[PDB]
Amino acid sequence: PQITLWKRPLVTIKIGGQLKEALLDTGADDTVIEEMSLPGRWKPKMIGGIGGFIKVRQYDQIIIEIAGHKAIGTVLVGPTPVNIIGRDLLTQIGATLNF
Amino acid sequence: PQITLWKRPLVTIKIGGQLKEALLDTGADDTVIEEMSLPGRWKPKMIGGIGGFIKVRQYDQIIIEIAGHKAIGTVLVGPTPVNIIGRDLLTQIGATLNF
Ligand SMILES: CCCC[C@H](NC(=O)[C@H](C)NC(=O)[C@H](CCC(=O)O)NC(=O)[C@H](Cc1ccccc1)NC[C@H](CC(C)C)NC(=O)[C@@H](NC(=O)[C@@H](N)CCCNC(N)=[NH2+])C(C)C)C(N)=O
Repeated sequence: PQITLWKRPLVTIKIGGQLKEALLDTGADDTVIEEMSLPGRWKPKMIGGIGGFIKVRQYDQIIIEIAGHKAIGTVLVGPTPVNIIGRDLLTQIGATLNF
Repeated sequence: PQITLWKRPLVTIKIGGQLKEALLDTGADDTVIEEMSLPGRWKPKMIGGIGGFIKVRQYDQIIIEIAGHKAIGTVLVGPTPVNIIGRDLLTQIGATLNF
């Protein structure tokens, strides 16, 4: 589909057996999801943005369905203000920027 | 053009007559440029992102060329990690997300 940018590009995603609303972010290298009790192994990581860094838990090989599109990859979990789908998963669903 | 996301969606912009590199950020409401001298009056403003809030100088109706495309609108100038083009100007040049 095509998503205009008048409003924030939000879509429904499915992760860890839960449905959430996430922002498609071309300016994000990684995918960061709100605090979740995901099962399995993880490793500590620090991700940064506009006002600084936040501590997150890195889970590899996480299956996420983005707007009906399945993808598998690394998902960072932590105190993010919003669920962010980064380029790491956007590339997997074949998302492009067009103008 | 059509921009895939295997690499950061960076483009060349022209602001204040100076060329700079900026990231097309669909996850940014506003356009934030690194500290620079810009012709025009401004008012203090504060924006937030991952990590927190930062103080920026808000310049209104700023002429800016993004990858050969022209936009005229609000440009926030402050200590951002990288120059980012938000939805405010992305919509002006007709950018959409497609998958
Ligand atoms: C005058 C303005 C008034 C309006 C003002 N608006 C805002 O504050 C709104 C909500 N902010 C935003 O939309 C900001 C961008 C700034 C802006 O647009 O102003 N967006 C953002 O900050 C979005 C995430 C987000 C979206 C919505 C809400 C909260 C957060 N992230 C943008 C950001 C771009 C990056 C190049 C700087 N990406 C990231 O932060 C991602 N990080 C990464 O991709 C890292 N790997 C990058 C390298 C890290 N290293 C380093 N920094 N040294 C992260 C999501 C994993 C307000 N105060 O409400």
